[PDB]
Amino acid sequence: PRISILKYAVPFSEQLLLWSDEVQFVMTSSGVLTSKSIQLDVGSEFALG
Amino acid sequence: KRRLNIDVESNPKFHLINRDEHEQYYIVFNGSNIQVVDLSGNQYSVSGA
Repeated sequence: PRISILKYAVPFSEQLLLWSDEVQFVMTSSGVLTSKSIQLDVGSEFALG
Repeated sequence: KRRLNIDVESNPKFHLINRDEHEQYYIVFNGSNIQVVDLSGNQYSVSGA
């Protein structure tokens, strides 16, 4: 709802993180990575430039 | 900044929309119409039913 555009991708602690200007997402999977078993979730609500 | 000329009779509803550094405005629901005001005074028009 806050409206965001992805700008940076950072690997960290055996995970991959996508950072917008208002929210931060976490990408994971539920087994072998396919087009049907990929998930994206919200992790934090900080701010950055 | 400026003096508006919108019409508000009863308790209205205001809402803020933020897209980027060039898309920011308010939306007004007076109860029988829709009006849009920028953040510097300018007013735009709405067409429809």
